[PDB]
Amino acid sequence: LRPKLSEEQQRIIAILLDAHHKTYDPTYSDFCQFRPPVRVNDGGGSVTLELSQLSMLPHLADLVSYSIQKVIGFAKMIPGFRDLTSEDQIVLLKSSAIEVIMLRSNESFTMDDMSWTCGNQDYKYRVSDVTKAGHSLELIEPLIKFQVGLKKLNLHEEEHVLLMAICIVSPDRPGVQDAALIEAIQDRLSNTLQTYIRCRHPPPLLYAKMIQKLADLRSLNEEHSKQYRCLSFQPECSMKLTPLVLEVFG
Ligand SMILES: CCC(CC)(c1ccc(/C=C/C(O)(C(F)(F)F)C(F)(F)F)c(C)c1)c1ccc(-c2ccc(CC(=O)O)c(F)c2)c(C)c1
Repeated sequence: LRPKLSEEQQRIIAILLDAHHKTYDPTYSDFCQFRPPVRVNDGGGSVTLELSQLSMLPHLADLVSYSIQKVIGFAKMIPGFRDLTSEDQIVLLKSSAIEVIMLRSNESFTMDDMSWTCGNQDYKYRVSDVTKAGHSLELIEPLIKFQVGLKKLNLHEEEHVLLMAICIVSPDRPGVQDAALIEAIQDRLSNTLQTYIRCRHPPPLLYAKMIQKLADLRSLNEEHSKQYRCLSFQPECSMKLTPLVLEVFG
């Protein structure tokens, strides 16, 4: 059965698309305002050398801190998000931040050479750039695999904005107080996404693949948290981060 999208579901999609268009820059025009990327010789991928230099950390921390601010703005526009207590809103944003960033970064990701391409060679990011920020292969290798699998879904922008919203409004995040309200908000979004796929996505299982990507994001989130903790132990690391990054991941 292929029910039509209701007037409410149409309204939810239009709000999320408008929210995304106002909070995501496909021209990466603010990147010149971040602390500059610095790339040093690290062919071997030496953990000791990367931790001693963290050459790409100020730039990548700025990239993530900037994206968190945009995610905060996007979330405020999600239907029902403002009905939650401020406490539940902050818990949801903090716990989903890196996951949402991983979804948002897919637009700049290219399979032509397996990089996030955001302009000239300066704003072109590969596996080596993430390792230069103090992260290790247990995160970056499944991260590239995630980016490819996600890119291959060829998501409509409507499905992309619904997936980010569903990711943020998750009742199974630790520290949430009103899980039932969060679940009702998420179910309204999930039903919108499911209805949308069934009547707008042409042939040739997409919904189940999108749900699996959400489970993949949980694994990546946990590994990122473990890696951020190691990184935070490096002396003088806090100056290479930002106050927002310190709060969200600390
Ligand atoms: C460089 C790869 C990646 C992939 C998701 C990334 C960037 C930083 C970190 C790691 C972060 C940190 O752990 C750090 F700094 F400590 F090492 C922490 F989370 F704590 F900050 C990680 C794992 C991945 C990234 C993120 C956002 C954008 C990206 C794409 C597009 C846009 C434009 C827009 O959103 O409007 C954008 F701002 C950013 C781009 C192009 C790449």
